[PDB]
Amino acid sequence: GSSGSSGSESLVVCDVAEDLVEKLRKFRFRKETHNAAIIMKIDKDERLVVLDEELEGVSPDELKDELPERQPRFIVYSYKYQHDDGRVSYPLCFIFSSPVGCKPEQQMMYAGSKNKLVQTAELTKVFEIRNTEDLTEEWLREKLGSGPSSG
Repeated sequence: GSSGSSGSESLVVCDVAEDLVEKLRKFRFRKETHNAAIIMKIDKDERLVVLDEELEGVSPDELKDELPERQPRFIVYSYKYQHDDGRVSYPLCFIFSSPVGCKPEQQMMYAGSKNKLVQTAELTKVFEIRNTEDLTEEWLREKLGSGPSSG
């Protein structure tokens, strides 16, 4: 199909609900050992990012399952990067689950809104997947291994 779409110049940003933020804050300063996953979504009337659900001791391969494969959703997972020496830390990263089968009118909302989130949860690593399926164990260590670069 040879279509030359132009598109509209307008972004839809929102704020993070205190009810959710609180959770994000703890995530980083979590006193647990197992893994975790915090999902977030935006409403049409609430026009504010609220807590969707909280997962515990989950995996990067099973988490994607609890995520939509048609619409973009927010999910904050914390992988476990073990170090040969013996020490192991859980680096908090933001996985922007955006299914290719999603519409642009929505991508703009979650897109502009996402950024803000990365600031609320104080996340340094931010990865995005074109399909919830991609979100897997291997793919996980992949992002932590080779992330963004400056130049």
